[PDB]
Amino acid sequence: SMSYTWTGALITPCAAEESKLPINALSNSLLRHHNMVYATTSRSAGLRQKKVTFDRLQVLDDHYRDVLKEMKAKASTVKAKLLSVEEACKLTPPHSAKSKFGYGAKDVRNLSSKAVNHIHSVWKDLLEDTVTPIDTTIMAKNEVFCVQPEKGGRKPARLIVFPDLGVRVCEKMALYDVVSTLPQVVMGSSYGFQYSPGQRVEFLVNTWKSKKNPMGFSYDTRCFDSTVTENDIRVEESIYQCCDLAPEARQAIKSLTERLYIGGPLTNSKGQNCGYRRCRASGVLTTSCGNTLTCYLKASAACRAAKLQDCTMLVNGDDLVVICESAGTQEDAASLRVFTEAMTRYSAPPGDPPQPEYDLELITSCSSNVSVAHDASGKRVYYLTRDPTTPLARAAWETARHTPVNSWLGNIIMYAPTLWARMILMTHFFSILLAQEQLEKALDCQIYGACYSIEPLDLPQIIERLHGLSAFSLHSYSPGEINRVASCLRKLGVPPLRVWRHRARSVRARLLSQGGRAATCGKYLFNWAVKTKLKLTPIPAASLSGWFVAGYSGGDIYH
Ligand SMILES: O=C(COc1ccc(Cl)cc1)Nc1ccccc1C(=O)O
Repeated sequence: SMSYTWTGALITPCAAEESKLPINALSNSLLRHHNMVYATTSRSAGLRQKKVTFDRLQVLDDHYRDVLKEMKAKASTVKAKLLSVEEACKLTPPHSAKSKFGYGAKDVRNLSSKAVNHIHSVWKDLLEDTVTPIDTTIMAKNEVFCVQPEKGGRKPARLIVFPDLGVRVCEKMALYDVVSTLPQVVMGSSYGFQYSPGQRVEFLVNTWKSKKNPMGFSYDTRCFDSTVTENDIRVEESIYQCCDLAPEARQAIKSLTERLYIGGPLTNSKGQNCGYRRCRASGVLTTSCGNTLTCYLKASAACRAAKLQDCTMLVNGDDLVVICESAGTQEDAASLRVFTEAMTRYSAPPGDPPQPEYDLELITSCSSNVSVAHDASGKRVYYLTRDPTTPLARAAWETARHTPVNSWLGNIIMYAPTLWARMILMTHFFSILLAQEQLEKALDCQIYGACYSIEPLDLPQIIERLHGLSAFSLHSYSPGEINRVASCLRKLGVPPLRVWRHRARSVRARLLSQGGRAATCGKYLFNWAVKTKLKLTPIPAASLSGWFVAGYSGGDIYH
């Protein structure tokens, strides 16, 4: 069936949209070519709708069914519990979209009389009605990027599709536990969200060394969400049902599936009807989990339809990477062809055709790759890096304009070992926070879809905990990585690494002169900037688990 049926009504903004870098005094200190940093808006939604709309075809295999059965067998190992309205209410982000029925996220968090009651009726309703499609709103996301390599190329807005607040709270009550528990049990170590960046690099590096003759590849499917068939959503519903669940939970989950997850009517911000969705919704609590289970089911099947080798996959929603035993150059290449044919047959066709790689550092999944550096003791150390462009792009925007979720902080957390995060992002923002006396101010950032409130002065403890003390000592970065950064610094008009050294010696000096927590930030985060480096002892006050358990992208999770 068609992933989308449109009425011709337009996907419309709810708030004025800014599309250009709101240039600043401070902003210009970070980036110069402010005319290569845009933000997506409603304007380009028509384009997105065209790319994301298409007919789907699926042809299941015995390979597919065998894997489904194993998954199910494994799923029937889990016992999930239903959340109390209190529990589900607390997990709601403070800024969450207000309900069309009078109350808001603030009321939900306070357990307001009217809030809980609407929630209680949406629940009762779900239990009584298992057929009326539930209404959802469709919006065009406002994310910023840097202009496509070639001067021109812009990204057309991504589309978010979500139900009413009251429903969202109901999703938490019935599936939150399933969604942060079942995925790992079913896919074991293949479940990507159970790892912190360091753990991911360790799993990829060892899996690569474990192979006698290693081959690896990342698979990029086109509009995964659109490729998700109604049947895919029901199959995934059956996997949740394999858990030991409460009678009401099975009922709430069965209904959410038939009324919301399988598909439903789309409504723009002006209450106008936009069309109908017969695929995954980017804005529900199961988007991430559904996508990971489904992507994993197809990829695994697709592996059997090829490899006579020892596959190890890492799956993060629609992101996939497999490392197996090479069977030779021309033979491996054949295998990926079959793999792609298999995946396409399951309604998961490729954007770019997958390419056999024989160098782990050349593989990129989750827009990241493994790279090598050295720690204080000279030892070789692997860490996860990224192409700094979007992070730098979004840092500039976040300097010039006030954002609800700020990526610079999350990038620092996810990429504390990189030379760009360490030298530019850290140096830039601690400088700003210093100037404006905002060091104690908790800020909101996101990890694996979930929103968190982090105090920038904890970065040290946080980083040692996730990356280890060595995140403060890496120094012999790859000629490759170094060029990548410098080259991007060129393109964006970001001052050279050499300037960041000086700036950071300054920032490190200010932090120190305030002792306590800022000095700790100065002592550990900028030890790289000083000439005569001083040794760093395991941070005492640094001894987070709920941080890398599961994925909640599009979900409505707060912590
Ligand atoms: O750029 C990426 C690409 O995604 C990953 C990076 C590292 C790991 Cl271990 C997994 C996904 N991630 C982020 C960057 C800043 C903040 C949050 C995130 C996130 O994935 O939650």
